[PDB]
Amino acid sequence: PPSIGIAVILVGTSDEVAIKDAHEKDDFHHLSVVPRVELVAMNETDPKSIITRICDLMSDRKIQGVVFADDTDQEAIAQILDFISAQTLTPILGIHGGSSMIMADKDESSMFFQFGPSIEQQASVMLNIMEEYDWYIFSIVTTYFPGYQDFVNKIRSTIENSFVGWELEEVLLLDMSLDDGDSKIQNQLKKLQSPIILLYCTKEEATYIFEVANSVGLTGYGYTWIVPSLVAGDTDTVPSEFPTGLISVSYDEWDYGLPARVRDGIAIITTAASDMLSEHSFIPEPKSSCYNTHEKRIYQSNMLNRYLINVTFEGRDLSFSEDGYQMHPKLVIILLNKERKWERVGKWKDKSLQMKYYVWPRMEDDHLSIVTLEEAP
Amino acid sequence: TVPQCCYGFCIDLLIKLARTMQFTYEVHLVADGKFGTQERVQNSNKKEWN
Amino acid sequence: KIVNIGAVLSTRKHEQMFREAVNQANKRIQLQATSVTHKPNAIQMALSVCEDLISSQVYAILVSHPHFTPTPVSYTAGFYRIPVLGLTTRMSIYSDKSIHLSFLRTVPPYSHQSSVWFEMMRVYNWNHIILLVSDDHEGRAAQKRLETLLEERESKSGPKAEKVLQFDPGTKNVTALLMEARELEARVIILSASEDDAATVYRAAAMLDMTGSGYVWLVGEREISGNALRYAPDGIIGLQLINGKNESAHISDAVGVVAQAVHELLEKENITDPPRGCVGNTNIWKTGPLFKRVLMSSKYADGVTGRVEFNEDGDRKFAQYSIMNLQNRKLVQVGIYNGTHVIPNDRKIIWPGGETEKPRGYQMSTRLKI
Repeated sequence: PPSIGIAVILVGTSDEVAIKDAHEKDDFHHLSVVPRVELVAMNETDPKSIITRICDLMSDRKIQGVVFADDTDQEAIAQILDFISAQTLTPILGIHGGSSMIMADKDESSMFFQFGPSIEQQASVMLNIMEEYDWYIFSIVTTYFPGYQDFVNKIRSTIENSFVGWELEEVLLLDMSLDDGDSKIQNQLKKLQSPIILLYCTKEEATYIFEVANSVGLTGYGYTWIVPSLVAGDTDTVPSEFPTGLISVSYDEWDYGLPARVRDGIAIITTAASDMLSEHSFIPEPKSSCYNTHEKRIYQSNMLNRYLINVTFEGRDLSFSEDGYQMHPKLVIILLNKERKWERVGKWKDKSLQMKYYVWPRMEDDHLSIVTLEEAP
Repeated sequence: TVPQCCYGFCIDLLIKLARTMQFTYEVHLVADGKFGTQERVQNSNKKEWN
Repeated sequence: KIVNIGAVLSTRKHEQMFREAVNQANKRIQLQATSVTHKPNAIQMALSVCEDLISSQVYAILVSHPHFTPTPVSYTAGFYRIPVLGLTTRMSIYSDKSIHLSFLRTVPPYSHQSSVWFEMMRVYNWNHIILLVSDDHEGRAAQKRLETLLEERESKSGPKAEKVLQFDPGTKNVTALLMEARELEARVIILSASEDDAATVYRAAAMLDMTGSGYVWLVGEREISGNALRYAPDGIIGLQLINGKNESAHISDAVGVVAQAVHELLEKENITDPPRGCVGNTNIWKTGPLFKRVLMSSKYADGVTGRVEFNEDGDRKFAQYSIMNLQNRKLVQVGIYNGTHVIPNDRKIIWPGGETEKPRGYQMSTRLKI
């Protein structure tokens, strides 16, 4: 088993004896490589500091792989982080939070992966939630943020491809760039009509967004607005301005533990090492100085990604999406409670899903229970 | 995919058609069976006539 | 009261004379001077901007261009979401709004440049024209702009389009696309390629004898200029983006627009200077909304290249592009466009085919298939 450096970058408070224990706990005897576990810590969120840590990666020893987790709200941190790793062109995996957050604008050679699938799969699960909500009429509202034409795009892909008449009112495009002095976003709120609608933006974006929603107050009883995980932002961060009881979905914060999944991602780097020296008949050559690595880059072989394509471990499939997302991630639906706490709304298992209740919470007209016996005509 | 023969009153309308505007008459077959339709692929999300 | 900005490039002379630009700038409470070089290693260079520029807390960092690699600052300023000052990039992948939120350069997209060629339709008066392109992302979006002008005319209502080409980098034989051009009657084809790609085009054409008189290979100097000129078939259809030269003129009006905005910049309310300390600070400078807002609000009276402005993309506007062609296998300037106004040059622009004329090559083929 070739020794492979396993560098766990722990952001903020974490249990190192638990994670490192799992590193000692989990050892793959069917593996042709050996882990060298490393616990890295940076108390600061400075992107520059992140870069300095990248310098620490090889500065410590030859770096086999980069495991970093995020407890903070800064996604672009993970972004330019993956940019740095792209300059490094080495294996790296975001383990939590922003590090686990969906990374827009996948770079050409970027190998960065994380637990959980793309917003692509996400919104699909949202449609499934509509199947739960059984409200066939809906719409979409979003700002100019990345994945816009993508989210609306595959959204439409769900739309027109159906054998059922499930209605889609429209798709509301917005942006943060235009001067808010016009307040025309409030007019877009006036444009909001349909009982169900889709909402896509960031949580920081949800500041002005949902703030204006309170301005229109259009979110009142009967108004269906739901957003994804990163759209909702952090699990434990609840702003007051967030929509009451708003439906959402995420990778599992409650079920899936970050230090728990740490050993998992370790095993992911392992399964990466599984076929590496076997088929390639070579070992990873770490760049001594990544800034000075411009020389050794001639012999680079991208088959590591080709190796990284199909992967499975511990009964879990470590294969990832060619777009970089998770090939078959597990989903968790959630919504805020009367305590202003996001409460698990269900889980989407592949296409399949399981709701937590036979009906939405539902929190004027009521029911019209409309019980009947079918007698044709 | 093999050489075959072409005859039809439609095809005839092609014959007289070129008989109006001279052009070298070339005859092809249809790969698939259908006529044509705008169709959504499994990727890239672009409706495509077929 | 000190207005500070950064700079990153190779030329030390451009750095000193750039400080002179700061000198005339503070006049044109006074500005402060800051600058940096452009290092080979994007890692430690990004580190350089990190240490210096943050500590500098500059209003913007001037950037020239000594594939996607040469934009580490694109990663950098975003950490602060800071105003970005570019110069030498004609590549619009750097102008992609996704990655870079606010990034401003002095140069138009070479893709958006070929809109010049879209007018060159009105020049050659050739309705039917073909799309020749290599396969790549930047090229893909470039063709997307080609269509943008194309259907732009449609709604604007005969700019006849045609098939498009996709050639992966290092294509061995383009005879699929190259030979496929023979299926096109009209000889007007808009070419899109990188350096060695354009080489494969050059060695490709007459190899299939598709170079035959009247066949129009139309692209930009970005494709045409440089080593391409070696094997380039003479008199090929092409043009160069005007005024793009060297660090001098780029650096010249740069601080011009910078301070020209800095005037109304301090005029804002609840204003805040450029954030300084990077360590531990995850909050980007909120002035960036008003700073880049002003960059958008920025329309410059007179720059070194003339009247300076830009569209929502924020690079240039109505820029000039010099028309040129090889005269007896020697590149000779064929003219320029104002942004919209094509200037016919003195000499007659030769056609590598018969004389100088622009023929009509869309004449139908006898073969009629159904």
